[PDB]
Amino acid sequence: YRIXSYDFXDELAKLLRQAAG
Amino acid sequence: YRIXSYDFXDELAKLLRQAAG
Amino acid sequence: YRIXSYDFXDELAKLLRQAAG
Amino acid sequence: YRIXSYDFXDELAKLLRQAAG
Repeated sequence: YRIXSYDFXDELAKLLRQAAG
Repeated sequence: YRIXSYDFXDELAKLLRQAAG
Repeated sequence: YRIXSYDFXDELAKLLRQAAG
Repeated sequence: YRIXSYDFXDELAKLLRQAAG
């Protein structure tokens, strides 16, 4: 789920992780 | 939209922004 | 924030509200 | 990635996937 060269999918996965400790 | 002190709503907003320039 | 036919901003906002309700 | 009984993780994954095809 990239948006041009931004790794959107991965950044959201990382946000979910960090939000959960 | 928070999980304890983490502002999940704002962090998600910041990603949508960062992914959009 | 659009992806084709999706108002991605609004679809995300829906999931936030569905979950927090 | 749950909020109570709501599987946020999975509903997000489904949204991304469906909006990409």
